[PDB]
Amino acid sequence: SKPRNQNQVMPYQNVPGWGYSLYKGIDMSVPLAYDPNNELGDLRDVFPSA
Amino acid sequence: SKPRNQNQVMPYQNVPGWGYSLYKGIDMSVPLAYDPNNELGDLRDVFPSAVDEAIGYVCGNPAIKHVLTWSTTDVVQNPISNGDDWGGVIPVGMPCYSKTIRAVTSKTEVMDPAPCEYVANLFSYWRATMCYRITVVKTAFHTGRLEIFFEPGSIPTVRTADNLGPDQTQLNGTIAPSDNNYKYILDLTNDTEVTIKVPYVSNKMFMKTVGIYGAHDEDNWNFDESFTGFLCIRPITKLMAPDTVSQKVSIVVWKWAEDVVVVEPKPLTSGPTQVYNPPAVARDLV
Amino acid sequence: SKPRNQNQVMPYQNVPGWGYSLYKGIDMSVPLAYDPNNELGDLRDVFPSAVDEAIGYVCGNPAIKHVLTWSTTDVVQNPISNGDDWGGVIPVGMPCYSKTIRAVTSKTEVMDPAPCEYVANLFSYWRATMCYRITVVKTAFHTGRLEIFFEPGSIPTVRTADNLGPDQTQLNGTIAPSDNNYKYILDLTNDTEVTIKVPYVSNKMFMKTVGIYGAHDEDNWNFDESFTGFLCIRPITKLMAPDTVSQKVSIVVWKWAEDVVVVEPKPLTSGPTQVYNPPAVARDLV
Amino acid sequence: VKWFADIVGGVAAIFGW
Amino acid sequence: VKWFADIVGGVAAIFGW
Amino acid sequence: VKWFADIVGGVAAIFGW
Amino acid sequence: ENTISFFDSGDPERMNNEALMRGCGEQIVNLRPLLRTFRTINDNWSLAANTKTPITDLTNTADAEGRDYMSYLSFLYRFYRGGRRYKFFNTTPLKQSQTCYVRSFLIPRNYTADEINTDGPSHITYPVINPVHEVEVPFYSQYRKIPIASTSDKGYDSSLMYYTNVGTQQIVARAGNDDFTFGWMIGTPQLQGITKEV
Amino acid sequence: ENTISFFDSGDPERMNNEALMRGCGEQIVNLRPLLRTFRTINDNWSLAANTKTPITDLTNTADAEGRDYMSYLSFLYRFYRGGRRYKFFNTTPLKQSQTCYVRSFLIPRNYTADEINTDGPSHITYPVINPVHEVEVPFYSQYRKIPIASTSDKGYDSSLMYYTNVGTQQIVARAGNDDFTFGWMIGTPQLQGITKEV
Amino acid sequence: SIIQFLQRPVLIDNIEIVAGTTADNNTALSRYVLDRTNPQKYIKQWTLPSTVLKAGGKAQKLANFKYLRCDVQVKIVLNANPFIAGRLYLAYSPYDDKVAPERRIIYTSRAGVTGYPGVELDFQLDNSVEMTIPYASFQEAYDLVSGNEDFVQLYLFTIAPVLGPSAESANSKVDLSVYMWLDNISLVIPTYRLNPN
Repeated sequence: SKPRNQNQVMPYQNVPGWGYSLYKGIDMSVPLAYDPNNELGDLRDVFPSA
Repeated sequence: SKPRNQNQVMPYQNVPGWGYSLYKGIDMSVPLAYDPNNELGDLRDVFPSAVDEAIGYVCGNPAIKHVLTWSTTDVVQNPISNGDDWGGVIPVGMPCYSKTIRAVTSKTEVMDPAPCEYVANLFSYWRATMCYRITVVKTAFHTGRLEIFFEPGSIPTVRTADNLGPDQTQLNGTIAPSDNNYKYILDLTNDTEVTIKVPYVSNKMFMKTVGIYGAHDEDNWNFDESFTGFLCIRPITKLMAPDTVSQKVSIVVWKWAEDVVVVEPKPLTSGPTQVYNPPAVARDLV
Repeated sequence: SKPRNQNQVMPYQNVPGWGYSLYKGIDMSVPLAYDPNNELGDLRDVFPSAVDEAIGYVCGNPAIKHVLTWSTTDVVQNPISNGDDWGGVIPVGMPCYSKTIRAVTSKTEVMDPAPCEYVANLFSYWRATMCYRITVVKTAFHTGRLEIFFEPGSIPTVRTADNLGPDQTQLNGTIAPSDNNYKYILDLTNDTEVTIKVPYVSNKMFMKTVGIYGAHDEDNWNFDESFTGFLCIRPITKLMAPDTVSQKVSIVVWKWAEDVVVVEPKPLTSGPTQVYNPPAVARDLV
Repeated sequence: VKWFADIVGGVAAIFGW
Repeated sequence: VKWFADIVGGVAAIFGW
Repeated sequence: VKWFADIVGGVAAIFGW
Repeated sequence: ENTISFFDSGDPERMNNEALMRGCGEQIVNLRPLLRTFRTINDNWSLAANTKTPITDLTNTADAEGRDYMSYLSFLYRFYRGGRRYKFFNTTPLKQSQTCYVRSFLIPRNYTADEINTDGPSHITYPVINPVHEVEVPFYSQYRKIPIASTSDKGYDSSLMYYTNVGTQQIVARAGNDDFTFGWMIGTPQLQGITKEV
Repeated sequence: ENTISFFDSGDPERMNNEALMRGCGEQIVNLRPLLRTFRTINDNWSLAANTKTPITDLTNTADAEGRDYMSYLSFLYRFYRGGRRYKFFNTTPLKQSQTCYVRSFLIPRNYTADEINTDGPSHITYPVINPVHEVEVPFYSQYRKIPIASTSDKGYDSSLMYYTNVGTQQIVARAGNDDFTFGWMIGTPQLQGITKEV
Repeated sequence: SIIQFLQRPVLIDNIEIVAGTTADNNTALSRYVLDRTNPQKYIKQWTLPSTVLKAGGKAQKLANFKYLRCDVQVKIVLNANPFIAGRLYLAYSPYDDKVAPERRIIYTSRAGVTGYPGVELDFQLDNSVEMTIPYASFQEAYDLVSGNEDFVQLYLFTIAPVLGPSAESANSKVDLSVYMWLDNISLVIPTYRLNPN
């Protein structure tokens, strides 16, 4: 009905940034709205650029 | 030969329990042996059960509530106040409805519950059909048509200053008769044993389980909400039995619920559960 | 028999929330029962709805804003100042535009919003088409050609020291006529009910939702930006009705938006939402 | 319907595991 | 296009789940 | 039956690994 | 019933569904999700020590101002069928050596914490280690639904019975459970805004 | 044996199995799962320092009041075949610089902690870092089952021998191990409730 | 044959309202409501469903019964002269008599009020209308022996006051008629306790 945890211990080095000067990675940041999936368009008619 | 970690940061809210009142999950607990896999057998020959610990097995277990003596002076269409304090009426529902007062004053309360009542005192709301075994103890001579009728909702009762009980005046064959009320007219010639099965019907889906707990003159409210209604026995005929034998018989009413279900464990009792521990001396306090 | 951990170190930034204002994610919360899987039904027979809580269901819900009385003295091509404080004009847009002042001085403000307006006060920007139900209350005798015309952008208005309202002089049949303006000439012989559908057009994609909030002589700015334009009724003909009956009729203008959408919840109101609680006494403060 | 899927399969959880 | 993929499939999230 | 499944397969755990 | 339309605008659900990818990362079409987003009601709620204090004693001067959505939207409707996740953050000056173990319980709504046996499900979090408390009180009433705010609620639903051991100041937030919606639709209230003494 | 039925009610296991999705997120059909849910018995249990204190010395004035389920239900039955997970939280004013290392051991039930070599399996948790202690004492007796509470238990089962190094106050909770049930079924006790001095 | 007496209409009140007046039959939905001393003046609050049962002689039927689940119907008949023109709004708000005033249909604006579920009503086009007010209770079913927890208030409200000739000499009045019955009926439980009211 309810077992124990046949798992291990997960090490953890408290380090908030682990990347704040590099250009790719899960940011651990927070967006201020409902959905974190607020991703915009591919710049169609947004301004005259290739 | 050795790379870095192309991983992310894993948030963590230090919270040891995250579930200590619920009934499934990795416990984060510790067993005191080598292997955490110490899991035992399926209860073969361990003790004589099919499955014991199935509310349908306990609420399907019968238990007397109170005996009622019916003498041949008790008049037709008037309930039986002889044999208990509940006038012969019986508030239907899983929660408990009886309690007396033990004194030195102190005046603590005491109950007399059955399993069907022993559980609901452990929870908050309830829903279940009930089953009442009615057994008359008599010879083949004691004869009389006995009427058992149901009435939904609150009751004409007497709101005592500390306890609670019924009102016998409002039940005569004129005030609340049993023609416009579900009925059963048991004969006592030879067919005696009965087992009434009452489904659950009420305006509100579930019902509380305090019943008579903390009930008295003023705070009778949850009681009026913790019982869909009540059965009420009322003789159709005065007990017919010659003086050659007893001029009174006895009735027994068991209790057990089927199709039962409950909702939440934290009971609505004013205070927690403090089971009565029969004291050292009759006077000694608790 | 027992190995070491050929694992890595898992970074961890202690942060309990990581989402408390957004609408999806593992909550790290706790339910107070056995099973966290207590999930209820799909609302069958729970209450009479198809789907109630669909902005198209509320912004598709109509609500009056103000009635306008049109007597046969009001002159052609001059709006109707009789029946409200908005001269017969109606700033189109989801946000609210009306507010009065309750006094002891204190001079708090009070509104009169509709759902189409009740929502946008909960958000920041907006985009939506509107739908105005125009119903004239009259007999089959009260006759007259009534013109309804749209004008985009700001308005000739009167910037009162505490409140805000329109300007009737700049709307005569000469200053801003309705030939070079979207138009509808409703006849009143027998065809009365109307439902104008205004799409959304403006130089800027969305529009704020303060409307008249904190609006007064000086700080009328967001108001001028929170409304794409305005409709303005102006009779083509003086109300034609004999003295045998009323020499004035009444007009009602509902409101509900279709194709609606919004952007961000934190509203641009100077302060938070403090709904008006009708006080104990007319004088008692809030 | 989740718990109503387990109560009908009589899975080993409800009985106390 | 993500949220525009869910709004078009009418997934059970947008409605409050 | 778990540990009774390993004790019968003579897995490499019971012997101290 | 003549209904006309202006501007011959193209498919409105062609510009907006386009004009959110230019302006709005999020594409909101429901309204219920608001009740899944915690936005605060109080900011101090200075509490007292070793006094189990219910929450109804707070959230009665909470559904009268609309400082959140779970109240502002209430007026629109009358009923509800779900649980109210209550998240509690700390701000108390706990620069001390004592051990705060703020504890939560379950109490029926409109019960006064004095007529209760405080047992059953619970929770305990330590602000010194975790300045939050994020219970998810479910809907354990016995009725299909419930009026939003009446005076006849002598146990028709469940509540919190927030307990503590110290004199504390808390931040609060409440949205609603994954199955928390409202019932009928009705009209709208009246709103007051800024006030200007004189 | 005539048994009748009223109300011609439809399938009861059609309304409830429906009338829990309207009222109850959870759908309880067993009873054993209660023994997997920790609900507390004590709330202070002020302990003493550097004195390994057994637990039976506590849980003897615990299975006499029913303040939990593992006792309230005991009366219903007589036997048991499983281990009792004991979770211990801290509330002590540890605003100090000392290092608490509350330690647990294993002792046979009804042994008094003085006639023991305190070795073997153990556990150590630090309240300053983790104000809990969540051991899962298994069932290492030598008998098929065990009477719930008799006086002949001179080592017929295992227990805790909770050890500490400081004067502490603890919260406690106990449910039972994943294989903790009861034996026979029997009747019911008598209950006392509220008392009214006069 | 057992219920259909319920599903058989009944006349509640025959109303009349005249031109020129300035009373409860007028003052159509004050744009604002600042004070509870000057709320929106109604016409006839019906605290359904009770007022239905206690009339039309249906109570004698509902006797010896306990629980009820019924959605009520309505039929408004109106007969005024062409020389009149006005508009009203009927609306129903459940528990409006058992809830804090800040939410009641009363102590609330015209916009919100007319936003309450109901219908408009003209004296020339929509001469007669109907409505289906559903089972608005929140419990298993409504009780009858109690007859105290009426779970709805049927508020009538006006939009435009009566309008007639300038002379308005006592012939510029109108007249109403309300009828009510019940649908989706359910009589379930017997008893002997009868609501004497």
